[PDB]
Amino acid sequence: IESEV
Amino acid sequence: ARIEEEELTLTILRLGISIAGGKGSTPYKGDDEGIFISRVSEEGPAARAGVRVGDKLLEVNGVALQGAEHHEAVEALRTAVQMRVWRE
Repeated sequence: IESEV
Repeated sequence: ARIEEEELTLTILRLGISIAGGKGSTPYKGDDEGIFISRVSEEGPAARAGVRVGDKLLEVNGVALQGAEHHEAVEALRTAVQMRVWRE
């Protein structure tokens, strides 16, 4: 899961 | 003559990164459920501050993310942010 930050 | 692994105290100043992993989600590396830096925009603040893809998020702004859930790692990172990471 690549979450944007 | 080489570096096998190291820990850094990199302080970014706005993030241009994409954290992955976290306990309870398919791990970024083969057997490490820890929070990882998966994508780093070349231009963004994290890039300039020394953050690289593959670094292991250990602590963010004094909060420890060593073995923490995904939203814990995101909540810690969503003006100025200092992160401490492990490399190779």
